[PDB]
Amino acid sequence: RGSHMADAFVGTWKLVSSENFDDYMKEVGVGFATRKVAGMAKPNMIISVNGDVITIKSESTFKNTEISFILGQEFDEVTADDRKVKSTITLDGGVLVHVQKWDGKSTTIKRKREDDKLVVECVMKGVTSTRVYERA
Ligand SMILES: O=C(O)c1ccccc1Nc1ccccc1
Repeated sequence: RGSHMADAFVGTWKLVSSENFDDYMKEVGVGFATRKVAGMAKPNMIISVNGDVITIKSESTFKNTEISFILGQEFDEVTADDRKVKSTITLDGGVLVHVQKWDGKSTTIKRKREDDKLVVECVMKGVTSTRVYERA
């Protein structure tokens, strides 16, 4: 197999900045103690592609998570804050768009390459958090 469109995301990334993430978690419904501990985390993100399967791992002092998925195909995900959600991830003009649905709620996580950074935009009902990763 040759190059994949998600290949621009492949690599090991480290969180270098975060804005409004506490407010975002509040809007998602995250409880106090989880918000405080999760907000301290400086996770590493490891993204790989094998054929049609994309894997995104997050390693931190808070939790280690891993999702593997095929674009456009819904899957089960247990989030770092231990929500049990139904997730679909697609590629839209070079942006990975991740929708999570649970308990009649929805949130959208967009991951995009900007310069040498991986920028993560987390949106819930008007609240947006921007998390910036650099190569590790
Ligand atoms: O950093 C992200 O892209 C991110 C986006 C949405 C939810 C969680 C996220 N990461 C994370 C948060 C706390 C502990 C460990 C990892």
